[PDB]
Amino acid sequence: RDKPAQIRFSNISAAKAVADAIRTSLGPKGMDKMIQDGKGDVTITNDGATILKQMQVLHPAARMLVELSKAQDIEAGDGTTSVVIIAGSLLDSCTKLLQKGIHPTIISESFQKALEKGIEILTDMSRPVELSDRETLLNSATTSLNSKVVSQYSSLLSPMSVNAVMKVIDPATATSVDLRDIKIVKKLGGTIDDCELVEGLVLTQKVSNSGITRVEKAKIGLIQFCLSAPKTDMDNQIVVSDYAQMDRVLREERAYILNLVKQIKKTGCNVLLIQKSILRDALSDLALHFLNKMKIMVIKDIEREDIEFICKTIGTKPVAHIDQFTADMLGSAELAEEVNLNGSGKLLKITGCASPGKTVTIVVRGSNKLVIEEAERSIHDALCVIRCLVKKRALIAGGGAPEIELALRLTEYSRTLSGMESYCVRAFADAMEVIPSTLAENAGLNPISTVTELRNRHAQGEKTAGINVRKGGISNILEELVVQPLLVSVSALTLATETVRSILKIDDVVNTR
Amino acid sequence: ADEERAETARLTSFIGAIAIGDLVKSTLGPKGMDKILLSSGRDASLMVTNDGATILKNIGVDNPAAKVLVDMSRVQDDEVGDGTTSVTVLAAELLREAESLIAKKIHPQTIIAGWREATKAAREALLSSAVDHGSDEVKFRQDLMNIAGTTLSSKLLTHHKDHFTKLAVEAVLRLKGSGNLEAIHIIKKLGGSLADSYLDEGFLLDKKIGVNQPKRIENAKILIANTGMDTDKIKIFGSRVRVDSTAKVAEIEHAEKEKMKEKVERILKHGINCFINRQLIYNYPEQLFGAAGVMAIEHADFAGVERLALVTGGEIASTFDHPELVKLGSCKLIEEVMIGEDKLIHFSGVALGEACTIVLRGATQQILDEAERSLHDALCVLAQTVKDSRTVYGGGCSEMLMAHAVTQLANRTPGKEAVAMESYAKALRMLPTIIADNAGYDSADLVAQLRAAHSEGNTTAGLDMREGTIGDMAILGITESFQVKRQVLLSAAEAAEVILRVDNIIKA
Amino acid sequence: ADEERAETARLTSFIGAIAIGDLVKSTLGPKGMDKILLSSGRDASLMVTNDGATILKNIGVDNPAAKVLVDMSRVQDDEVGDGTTSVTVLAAELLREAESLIAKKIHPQTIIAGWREATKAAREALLSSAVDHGSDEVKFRQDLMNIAGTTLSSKLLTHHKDHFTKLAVEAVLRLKGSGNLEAIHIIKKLGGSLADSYLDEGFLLDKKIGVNQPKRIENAKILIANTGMDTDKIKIFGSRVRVDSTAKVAEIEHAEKEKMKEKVERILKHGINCFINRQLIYNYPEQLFGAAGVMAIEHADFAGVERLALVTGGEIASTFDHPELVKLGSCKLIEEVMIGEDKLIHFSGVALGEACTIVLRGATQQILDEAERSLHDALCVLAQTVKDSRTVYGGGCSEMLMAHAVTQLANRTPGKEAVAMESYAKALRMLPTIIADNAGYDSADLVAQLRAAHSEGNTTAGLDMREGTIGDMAILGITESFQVKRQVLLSAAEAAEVILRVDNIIKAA
Amino acid sequence: NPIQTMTEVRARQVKEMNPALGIDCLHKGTNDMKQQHVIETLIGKKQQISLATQMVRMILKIDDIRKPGESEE
Repeated sequence: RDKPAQIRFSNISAAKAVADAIRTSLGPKGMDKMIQDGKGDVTITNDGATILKQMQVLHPAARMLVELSKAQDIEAGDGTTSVVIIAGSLLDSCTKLLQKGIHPTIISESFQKALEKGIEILTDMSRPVELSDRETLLNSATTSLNSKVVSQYSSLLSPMSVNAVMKVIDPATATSVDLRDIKIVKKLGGTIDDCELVEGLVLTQKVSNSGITRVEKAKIGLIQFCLSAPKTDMDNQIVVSDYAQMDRVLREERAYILNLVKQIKKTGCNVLLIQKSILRDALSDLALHFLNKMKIMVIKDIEREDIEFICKTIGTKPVAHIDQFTADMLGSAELAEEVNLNGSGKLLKITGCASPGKTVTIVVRGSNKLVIEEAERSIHDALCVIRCLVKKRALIAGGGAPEIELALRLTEYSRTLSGMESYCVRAFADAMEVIPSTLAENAGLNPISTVTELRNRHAQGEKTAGINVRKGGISNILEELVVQPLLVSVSALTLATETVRSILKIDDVVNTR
Repeated sequence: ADEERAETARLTSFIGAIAIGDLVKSTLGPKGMDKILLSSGRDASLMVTNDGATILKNIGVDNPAAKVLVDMSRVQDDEVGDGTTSVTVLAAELLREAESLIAKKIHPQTIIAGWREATKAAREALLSSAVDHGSDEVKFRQDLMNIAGTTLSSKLLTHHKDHFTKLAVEAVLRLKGSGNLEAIHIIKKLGGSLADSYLDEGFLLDKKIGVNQPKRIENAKILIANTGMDTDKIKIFGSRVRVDSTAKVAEIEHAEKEKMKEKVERILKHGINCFINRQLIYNYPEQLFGAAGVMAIEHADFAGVERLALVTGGEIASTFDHPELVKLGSCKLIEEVMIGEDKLIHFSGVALGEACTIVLRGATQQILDEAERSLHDALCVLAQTVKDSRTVYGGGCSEMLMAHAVTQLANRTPGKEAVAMESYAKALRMLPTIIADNAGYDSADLVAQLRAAHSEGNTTAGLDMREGTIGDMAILGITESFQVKRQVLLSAAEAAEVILRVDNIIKA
Repeated sequence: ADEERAETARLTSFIGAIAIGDLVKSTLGPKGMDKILLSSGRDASLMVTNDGATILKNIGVDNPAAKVLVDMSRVQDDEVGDGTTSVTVLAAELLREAESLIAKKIHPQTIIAGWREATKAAREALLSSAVDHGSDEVKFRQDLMNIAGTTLSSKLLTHHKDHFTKLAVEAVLRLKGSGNLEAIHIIKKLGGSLADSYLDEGFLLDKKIGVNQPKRIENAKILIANTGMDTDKIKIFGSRVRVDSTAKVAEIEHAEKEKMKEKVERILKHGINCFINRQLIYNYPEQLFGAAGVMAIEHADFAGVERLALVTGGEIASTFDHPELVKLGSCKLIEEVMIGEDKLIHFSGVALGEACTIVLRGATQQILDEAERSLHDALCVLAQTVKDSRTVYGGGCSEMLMAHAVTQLANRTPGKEAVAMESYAKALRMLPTIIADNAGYDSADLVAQLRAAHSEGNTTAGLDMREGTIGDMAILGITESFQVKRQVLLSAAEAAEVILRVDNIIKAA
Repeated sequence: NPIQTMTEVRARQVKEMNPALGIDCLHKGTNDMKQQHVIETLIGKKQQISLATQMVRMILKIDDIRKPGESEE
């Protein structure tokens, strides 16, 4: 009836304006957002590559694009806007084609046929560059890191990104160097200068104070065992009413456990990652400091991150109560190192261990987590764009520029298909010229100088090249050092193709109660 | 209170049930279109739903029209399969057809008994097109390939259609009748390989075994018991309460450790290495179980035990005082394997056999769950398929022949139900129309000439809308056990004739 | 000028033209119910119609597509006679189809496409239900008597039809293979009874100059003339109207008398015993024809002096331009004789043998002109029935026959064509609903049974609106001639198909 | 379908060139502009183009769309 069209149109409408409000992208454009929310909360947001995820939008297709916003970010970690900027590039043709006498089905494979042929041509404009090459790692990181937070610490992060990948590199043009593999940990203190690539596994735990092991000879943590003591796991019929008998219970409780922690150090353990559960109290604060009397690094309520990576790398499992002693399921550890640089931060560094030929653990530091996250998300996306170049070995035009190259050439395949969807392709083959002119959107006065040129700038450059969108000046879009592996752009097209093709099948009115 | 009258009761009959009839039919038949369920009420999200019941159940039913067809067509899909669309859509089309006959107002007994006779005549006319492909058990295997292959269609899958194309065959073929799952146990996990599904020897389970209990249990004698504890084991002595006051709070937390140690005794009496209990423990008792010698495999699962019970000979029984009352499944090994960042445990000791375990993999369960339903709807038709192998070549080439042939039965046979058996014949071609524009073919020459054409004996050449073309439904395999096309029309036209018989809806 | 695109004009086409097909189908059948005639803009005086053509002629309609039907109505009503209310509804029957078909996405091109071929499929099935009755004169007698008064059924005054149709068949029985409706002199003349409506063998004049001209003559020569007398025609016998001098206006009268008197001579000198003038005859030449043995009848009937010229062998005088020179009407018998209450001048011995005067006698003229309205449409079918002597089984019989024929053809066609062609024969099935529902009896019973009856195929059992139930068409008199049907089957789908090509309507109104 | 029958000769123009066969004015099943015998002077088509492509440009004539307030009355 009318129910399918309107909301499907609204799916094309409400999501488009969101996707239309998107493109300010690539650097100094528009004005900052200090955002009174829909609830009134005031929030400052910049560099909308992250703001995509941060953006809170309702409506079925509009919230779909934030969920589609991670789609580029989830696997790749480079050019996160690439799918969201084209999220409305398909919605361009959507209206027309529904209005053209073309069926949502004929529009459905239209996205496919445009997706199919699109990622095809992108391979031609993908310049394959060595998967393990320090440069194609470093420069992929650099170019990203240039766009990512730190452009100076890039020179630190880019090789650390390289060194983190080249450690875990499984050299291929297929999936390698996963994100579960590389362990990116944060440490208060140090510097991004002192952000340290660490080949070995570094667990980030809360370590009690100091006077504990920075030194060698440690049996690794990740222990779930409580320490059985009177007034812990053991029966005490001493009754507590009077204060003295209420005093008699804690003293046998406190005096006994210090032998238990000796048995824990007897295991060779200088480190315990203690289960965030509690068997009763699990390890009490009596037990925990007694552990700290034995120089055993101990965190009650340990993060899930150092639980799995210690299983992934050191190969560690819980060990039993230390009266029962252990099965030695704790993996092999040798150096248990808490770095104190000006004492800031508690960082468990295991140098040498069981390792799965993988999991570089890179300690990301700085004066504050903000300084840390300057490196971390940067080194991550540097790892990512490297991972992307490990995923797909190539560098293409960055920042949405090649889609305009793909624009003209998909208009040729609009003729080669010669189908009903060839028109659909045609409508969208001209809908990929939108981004570069639209990226310029939001800043200022006397607008139009940017628009049809960025269209023509590749068009005038035949099927070869146009101005870079992130750099500028007439050149090859592809070879800039604004460069991303072919993955990022073929990802974006694949991602927006489906969710927007769902709109075509979005129909009537149906709502879960 | 209130009583709704003839028109409105028949109008309200046409408002909700035709609505829910419009929703799923985008998917139904061949696929030129699909249905999407917007979810704003339970969440902020989207649900891609080709599933009739999903669109039936996730939409609450206030309507004596919608309640029925959501109730009816579910049972239709619960029995015959792919029936949530069947009764709903087909009646909705007929509730559209009931309108005019009620609107131009023949007395309802005509509109009642015309389609009544016609639904049969529909089945009858299509009972002529019903033909057994069960000629050979490999041809019946292929009859199980096309019939199930048709049932898996329109229901969103990835490799699950290809996996459960043969596995629906495999299940009913070795069971020899009554497509169901006792012979393949579906244990669905989220795996790395996206579309891939594979056979599970024995069955696998999830846990991280630390402490003294070894990560590996070798030469597994499974002691199958529903007796288990959670934190503690309460029993004759296991019932004790020390607290009348604020004093025993610190003491009462002591004796809970013994109730952890007390149950570990009776299984050591049984002495069997592997003791499977369905209930969790803590770790400190895991430290107690590890030193026991009777291995506690934490939180066993029901289906995998029934898996072992058939091939191994083991049993899950009641009144468990002893191992003897429990037949013992013989398993090769029990191991903690690390699969992803989750650590897993697996049982073995069998190779396929009478039963099987099927373990699906993927990123989400929406791709996994619709597989076993699309399997189930096959199983429903595959329960029909061994009984009646008759494979009627569909897409509307089966359906519109009734529209053609019942028209013959409409013209001469009934006196005033001629218009009715005509009106019933209309819905028989009607989804062929709404699926024709979906794949972009002329509804008319299809639903008009071809129903005449494929009634000439062109029943072979038939309606596949992924395309807009006519194609043989023996070679294209759009067809099923003809019992799938009978009971649906019955409970469809009935559910249309139920509320067609309704001239009063009394609302208390 | 405002462009009407598809649905704008087309709905406007349906709403009027189908309702135009409605109040006329309200009149369809003798038990098509009486419609009080409520006139638009003038003549509040109300007849009450059992025939929708009245409404179409009485009530004007603003819908241009409906402005087409009244003409197509008059196409039937004039050319074909009966089939008038029917040609309007079957189009509406096909329009009710295109109601869907347009909104059902079917382009009116296609909607014509089937109806192009489908029109003959019914024609051919009605060619199959076309069987020659009247192959014998007694057949032809009763084959006339079949569809003669059958034309008069829905038409408001089917009662004097007893006397009327007997008259109507006799005159056409006299035609004997040669249809002549001018050799039938149609005189609607008040006086006497309505069963006193009469058929003369000869010619006749409702005009009587009086008895001051010779009333009866044998071997009479009739001068057929526009010749004027006081009118001063050519060839001066003495001064006509003019002023040539002071006293020349006075020389007019006495010499105009001589001119009138020698306009006796020229007229008389034909040797006539009767001078029949379609124009004035002055009293002196009049009475000087009465003194010449000549019957001079003043301003005698235009069509009469014309049919007297046709039937009696007369030539018009060329308005005295043949003072002596015009060929006379020759009828061996002059009878000034009272049919009804009025002395009418009867002419026998006329040239034509089929020459007859049907004298329709009003006891009231409201039935009289109605008798004359019921007269000729029969005579229309009759001359048709003469040329093709045959029938087709009406009352829905051949309708449902054609319906079951074209539909089962729409079942063997069914490409784009059946989309029209199934829409086509349903109308053939839907009109049987109309008369029976006019009869006030369930069609869904009868039609869908008439369906079965004609799904068995039938020439006989058909819906008898006389019985209000399905009944025999054996040629019972409710079996229609193939004459009208083919014309309606031709004419009806047209206006539908006509509006089907023009949905685009540019309106400067 | 205005898209599909245009797609028809679209594929055909991806095949045949300067076609004597093109879509149906005469509304046949086969589309042959020679054998539909739709026949139009290549002068006319040319002149039509010249005339049809004309008006759209002409509304651009000068920069003045300026009206006193009456551009139609």
